[PDB]
Amino acid sequence: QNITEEFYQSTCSAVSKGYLSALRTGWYTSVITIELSNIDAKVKLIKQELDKYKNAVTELQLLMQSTPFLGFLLGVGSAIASGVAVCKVLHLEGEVNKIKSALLSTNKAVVSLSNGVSVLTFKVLDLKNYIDKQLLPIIETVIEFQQKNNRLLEITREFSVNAGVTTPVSTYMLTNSELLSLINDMPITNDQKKLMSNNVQIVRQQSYSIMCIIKEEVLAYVVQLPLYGVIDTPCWKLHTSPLCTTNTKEGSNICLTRTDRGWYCDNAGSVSFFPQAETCKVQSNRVFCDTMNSLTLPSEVNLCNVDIFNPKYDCKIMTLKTDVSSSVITSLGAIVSCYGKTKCTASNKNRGIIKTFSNGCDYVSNKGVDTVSVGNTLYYVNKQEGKSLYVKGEPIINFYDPLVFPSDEFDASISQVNEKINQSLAFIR
Amino acid sequence: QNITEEFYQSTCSAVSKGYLSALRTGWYTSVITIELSNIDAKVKLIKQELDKYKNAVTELQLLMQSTPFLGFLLGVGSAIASGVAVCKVLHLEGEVNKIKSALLSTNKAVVSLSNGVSVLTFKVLDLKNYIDKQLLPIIETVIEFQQKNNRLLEITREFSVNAGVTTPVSTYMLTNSELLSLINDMPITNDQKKLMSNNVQIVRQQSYSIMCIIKEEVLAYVVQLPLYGVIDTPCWKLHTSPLCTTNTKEGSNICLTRTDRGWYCDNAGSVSFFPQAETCKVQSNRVFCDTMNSLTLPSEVNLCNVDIFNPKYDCKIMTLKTDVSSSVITSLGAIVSCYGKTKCTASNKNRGIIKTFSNGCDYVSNKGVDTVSVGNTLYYVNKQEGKSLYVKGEPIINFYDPLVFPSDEFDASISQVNEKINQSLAFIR
Amino acid sequence: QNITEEFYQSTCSAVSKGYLSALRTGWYTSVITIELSNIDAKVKLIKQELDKYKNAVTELQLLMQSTPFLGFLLGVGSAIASGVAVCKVLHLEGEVNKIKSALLSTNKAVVSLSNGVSVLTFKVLDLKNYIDKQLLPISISNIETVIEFQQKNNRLLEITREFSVNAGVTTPVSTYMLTNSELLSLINDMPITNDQKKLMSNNVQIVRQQSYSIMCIIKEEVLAYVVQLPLYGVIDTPCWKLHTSPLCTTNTKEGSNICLTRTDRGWYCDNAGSVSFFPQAETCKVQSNRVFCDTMNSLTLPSEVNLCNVDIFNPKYDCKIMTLKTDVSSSVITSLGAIVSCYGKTKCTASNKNRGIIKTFSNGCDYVSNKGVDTVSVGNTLYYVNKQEGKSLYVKGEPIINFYDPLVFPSDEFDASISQVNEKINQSLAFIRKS
Ligand SMILES: *[C@@H]1O[C@H](CO)[C@@H](O)[C@H](O)[C@H]1NC(C)=O
Ligand SMILES: *[C@@H]1O[C@H](CO)[C@@H](O)[C@H](O)[C@H]1NC(C)=O
Ligand SMILES: *[C@@H]1O[C@H](CO)[C@@H](O)[C@H](O)[C@H]1NC(C)=O
Repeated sequence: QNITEEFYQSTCSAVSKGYLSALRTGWYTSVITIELSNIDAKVKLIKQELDKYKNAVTELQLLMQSTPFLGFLLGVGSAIASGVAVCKVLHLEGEVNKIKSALLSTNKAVVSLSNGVSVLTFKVLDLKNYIDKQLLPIIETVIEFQQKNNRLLEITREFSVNAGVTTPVSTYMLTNSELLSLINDMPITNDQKKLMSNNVQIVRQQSYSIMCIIKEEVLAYVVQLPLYGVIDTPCWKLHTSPLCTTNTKEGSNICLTRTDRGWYCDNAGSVSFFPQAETCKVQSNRVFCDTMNSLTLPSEVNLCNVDIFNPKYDCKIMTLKTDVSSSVITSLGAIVSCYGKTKCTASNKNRGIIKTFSNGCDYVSNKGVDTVSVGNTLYYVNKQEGKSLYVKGEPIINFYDPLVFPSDEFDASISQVNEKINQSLAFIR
Repeated sequence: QNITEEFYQSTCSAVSKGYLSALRTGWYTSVITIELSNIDAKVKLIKQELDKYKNAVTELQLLMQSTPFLGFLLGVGSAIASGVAVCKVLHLEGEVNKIKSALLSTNKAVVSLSNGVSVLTFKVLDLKNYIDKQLLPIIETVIEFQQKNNRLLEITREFSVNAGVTTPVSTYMLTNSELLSLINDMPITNDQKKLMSNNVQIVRQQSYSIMCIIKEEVLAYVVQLPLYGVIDTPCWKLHTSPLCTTNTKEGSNICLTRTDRGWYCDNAGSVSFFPQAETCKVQSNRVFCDTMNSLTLPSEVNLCNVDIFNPKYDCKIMTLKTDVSSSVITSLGAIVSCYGKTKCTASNKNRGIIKTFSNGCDYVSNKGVDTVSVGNTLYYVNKQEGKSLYVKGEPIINFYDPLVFPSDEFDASISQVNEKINQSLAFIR
Repeated sequence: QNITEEFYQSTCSAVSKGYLSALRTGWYTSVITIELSNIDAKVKLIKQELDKYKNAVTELQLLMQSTPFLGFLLGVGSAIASGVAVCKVLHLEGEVNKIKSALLSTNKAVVSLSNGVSVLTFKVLDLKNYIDKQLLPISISNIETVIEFQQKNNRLLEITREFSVNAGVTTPVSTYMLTNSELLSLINDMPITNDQKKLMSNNVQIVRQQSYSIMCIIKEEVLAYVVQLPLYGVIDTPCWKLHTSPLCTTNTKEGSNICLTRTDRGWYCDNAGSVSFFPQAETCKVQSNRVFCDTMNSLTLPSEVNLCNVDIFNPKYDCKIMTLKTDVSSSVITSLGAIVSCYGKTKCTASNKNRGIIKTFSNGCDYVSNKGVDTVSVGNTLYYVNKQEGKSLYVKGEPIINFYDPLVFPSDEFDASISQVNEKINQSLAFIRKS
C-alpha cells in the first residue's frame, strides 16, 4: 500500500516500514467428520476399490494410535496443544455420538462438547449413506464410487506421511467453500472475518489438520485455524549487515553488526519482535506472524534505529570480525557490505553496471536497479514500489580504538562493549 | 507409565524422567521390486494412459542416473549408506536376475546377494504379467489399467520431487500389509517385531525409500528400515532456561544458561545425549531417537542436575546476557524466565490468573494450570498426568561477582568460568 | 574423474579434490500457460467433474491474490525475486493478451514484454479448445466422454494441488508443472551455450531441484505461471571439499585441555580468479564427480584461502579457526575415509564387515582411509564410510594445538583466526611480561 524504507549509513542497517500487522494470538478448533460404513468386471473393480476403502480405514486406525539472529532466545511451546485438547475430548465415551447426532439432519452444526468448548462441526463426505445404499448390488457405479472414495484416500495418505499432523491444510482436508463458510459462522469479529476471507491461502499455511479418532463408524479430524488478535498495528522489518573499518591492513580492522534484525510489530503497548523473519509471511503490505515465534520487547527498542547510543535501550550488536563481502536484499533496495578486493556493483535490466560500491557499507534503492553483484554472487532486488531514504551518517565503527575494541563478541550490546573497553583501558593505566 | 519431573531452582532447569528408550542402532535393507513390461476411443484412452506408463519408466531411468543447543558438536555421516551399498550391488551383472528368479513363483523371497547381504525381496506389483496378457488388442479394460498403473505413477512422482530418496516411506512405496509381513519375516527378535508392529507410523517416519535400478523389465528400490538395538533403558529430558540476576540496574546484571538441554538415554554403560530434542519422537512414554543425532557422554553427566558444581563432570553453561523473558513448556509444567517489566502469569481456563511470576527463574506445575503468558505470547502446558517436585535452591548466578564474571561466553562450563575469574582476579592483584 | 583426498594431521582437516563445478549463477524466467474456458446419470459425472474444474480455477484466482559452519556470514537475498518481477509484468493491462496472441498458432513462442524482457512462453495444455468443442451436451452419448475429460483435467487439478499446499511457489518443479518432454525442449530452445544445454539435459533431476514454479495470474481465460530455471555460468572448474573436526590436547587433567577447530569447512570451487566458498556443504549436490551449487549460498574469497590446507600459519591469508573447548568425541565421514576426533574415555574404532576392528583411534585427531573399512564407531554411534574408489594421503604433522601455552590460550572464541588468537595471546603475555 505505502511501503517506505530508511537506510542508516551510521549502523549499516535499514528499516522497511509501512506494514500492517496480522499476528496469530489464538486458535479456533473445528471438528471435521466423515461418516463411514462398517461392512463380472464391473463388480471386480468395485471390490478392488472397496479394498482401498478398507485399507484406508486400517491406516487411519493404525495412525490414530500415534497420539499427536536472536532466535535462540525464543520460548518453547506446542503449536497444536489446543487442537490436541479437543481431540482428547472426542475419545471420551458418548462424545463422538454427540457429534454424530448433531450432523444427522444437516452438514454444518455447532456442538458444545463435554469440556465446554463449543466447536463448529462439519460433515464433509457421507460414505456410509453411499456405500450402504449401494451395498445392495453385491460402469456408472464404478466411476462415481472412485470419485467419492478419492477424498478419503488422499486425506489418509497426507496423514500417513505426516504423523497425523499436516500443514498447510490441503483442499482435501478442507475445501475453499467449507473454509469460507467455516469463517462466516466462526465466532469472531467482522474485521477478522474479512481478513481471513481475503487471505484464505495464508490461513491454510498457518493452520493445522490433526488426525484424531475413528470410532463408531465416524472419522473425525481437527482443523486448527489461526485467530489474529492483533490487526492493523504498525510493523517494520529491520535489515542489518556487517559494518567494518576499511583500513589498508586487514589485521587492524574491526567489525560491528546489529543483531536485532527481524520483524517488529506494535502489540499491546510493547513490541513483538520476530528474530527469524522467515516465520512471517508478507502479503503486499500485510505481515502475518505467529506470536510463538516472538519476543516481547519494550517499545524503546525502536530507538536503536534512530540513535543506537540512546540511554533508554541497550542496543544489541555483535563484534565478530566479518571482513568478507555480502549483500542484504531489503524491501525496497539493497545493503552492500563491500570489503577487501571484492567487486561490488549494481546493474540495470538492459544496460549493465550503473553503480560501483567502494569499501564500506552502502545502499542502493530498487528504483532503476534490478540486480546487485557481490563477488561471484548475483542478487535480484525486490521490484515492489516504494520510496527509499538514505540517512547519511558517520559509521559508528570509526568511533572505536582498534587496540581495545573487543572482537569476537557473539551476543553483546553497546553497554557491554563500553564496559569491556573500560576494563582494557584500566589495565593500560 | 509414570512420568515425574523435578525443577531445580538453583540452575533454572527441569528434568522429566520416566521414559523408555527405543534408539535406532542398525538398519534393515529390503529390496522392493515391480516387474515391468517392455513395449476408436477405447483404444485412444489406453494409448494416452500407456504414454503415462512410458513417461514414468523414462522418468525412473532418468532418475536412476542420480546416484543415491549443542547440536553443532555432532558427527557427520550418511543415513542411507547401508541402503546405497545394497543398491550398488544390484547394478552388477546377473544380480537383478537372481532376484527375478527368486520372485518367479512367489511374491516374498529371501535372496542372498553377491556381497553376502541376505535381503528380503518383495514383488509388490506384477505389471509385466498384466500388460503382456492384455497386449493382444494392439471400457472395463481402461479402468483396470488405470488401477494397475496408479501405484507405479505415484512411486515415480514421489521420487521425482525427492531426488530419489523419500522419508517417511509412503503407503505407495510400501503398504501396511507389506510392511507388517516384512516385519514378521525380518530376521529379528520377537520383542523387536512387536515394537515395530505396534509403531508402524514411527517405523515409516524413520525409514528411507531409495530409488535404485530399472533394468531387464524390473524396477527395484530399497526400503531401509530402522532396527532398535537399545530398548527400554531409562530416558529423561532436560529443559533449561536463562538464569539472570535481578538488580535494579540492568547493566549490572549477569546471566547463565545450562547448555546441555535435550534427551538423555542410558546406553551400554554410557549416556546417549541428543542435544536437539526435536530429533526424537515420543509415543506415550517411549522415546524414539536415532543414534546419529547423539553424543556419547559419561554417565556422570547426570550429576549436573543434582550438583552442578560436582568434581566428576564439568557441567556445560553459557553466559550470554539475556535481558529478555521467555518460557519453556516441560512435560509436567513450565519454566518461566521473567526479566525487566514483562508480565509473566500462569492462568486457569475458568478461574483466571493463579500465579504471577516475579523477576528471575521460577516454575509452575500443570496441576490446575492451563496456560502460561510471558509478554504477548500464550503457551499451553501439557495436561499429562504426573507429579512435579520443586527443588528449592539459591540461584547459582548469585554466587558470582559481576565485576569479574565472564559475560558473552558461547560454549563454556563451570570450570572454564572459574578459570577466567581466577585470571581476572589475578590481573587485578 | 579421479577423486583423491589428503588428511592433514596438523589441523585435523581433510581435503577431497577431483570434482568439477556446476554453479547456479543466474536465473532464466519462462512463462508456462494453460488456456482456460469461461463457463441422466452420465450427465451427473461430467458436471461433478466440471465442479472440480471450477474449484481449481477458484483456487488459482484465490491463490493469485497471494503475490509472493560460516553460513552466518552469507548474504541475504530473495530467491524468486527475478521470477516475481516477471510475474509483476503480467499483471499489466494487455500483457496477457500479448502472450495470448503469440500462442495462437504455436505452442512455443518467444514474447517480448512491455519492459523489454524477452521471455520464452509455453502453452502446455489447451483446455479451452476441449471444453468449447464439447460444450454441446449442456444428454451424453457414452461414458468414454467422461473418462477423456478426467484424463484432460488431471494435470490442471494436480498443478492446483501443488500450488495450494505451497503458497503458490513449488520446488522442485514436478512433472505436472513441466514434463520431461517439455523441460528437454525448453532446455534446447533455451538461449544458452551448448555446454550448458548438455549439462542440463544429462542432469534434469538436479535442474528440477534448483528450479521454482511460481503461480502468477488468471486473467482473460489464461492460466500462467512462471518457471524459474537455473543458469550455470560456471562449469568444469576444479572443486574441492574441506572437512574439519576439533583438534584438542590430550593432557592427563581434562580441565587443562584446549581445543581448536578450522571453521572454513565446506565446498570450494575455482570461479573467476577467486574461490567460491560454500560454508554449508548441505546446500550442494554431488553427482558422481560433479558438484552442483548455488552462488547465493557462497562467499567470494581470495584464492589464497587454499593455503590454509598446506600451511595454516601462512602470512598471505588469515586462516579462520574457533577455540571452543569441545571435550566430546565425534567423527566426520569424508569422501574417501573418516576423520575421528576422539577424546576422554570414548571407544573410537574402525571395523570391517568380516575381519573386525582394524583401527582403534587414540585420544586426539586421526584418520583412516576407506580401504578395507566398512564402518566407523564413536561411542554408541555407528557411521558407514564411503566405498568409493580413490587414493587417500596421510600428511603427517605435529598437531598445531601443541604449539600453544594453555595458560594464556583464549578458549571459547566463536569466530576467530590465527592472527586474532595471536593478538589475544600477545595482550595476555604482555600483561604478564610487564610484571
Ligand atoms: C565505561 O565507558 C563508557 C563509555 O561511554 C562510559 O560511559 C562509562 O562511564 C565508563 N565507566 C567506567 C566505570 O569507566
Ligand atoms: C580458581 O578458582 C577456584 C574457584 O573459584 C579456586 O578454588 C581456586 O583456588 C582458584 N585457583 C587459583 C590459582 O586461585
Ligand atoms: C604478537 O605475536 C607475534 C607472534 O605470534 C609476534 O611476532 C609479535 O611481535 C607480537 N606482537 C606484540 C608482542 O606486540
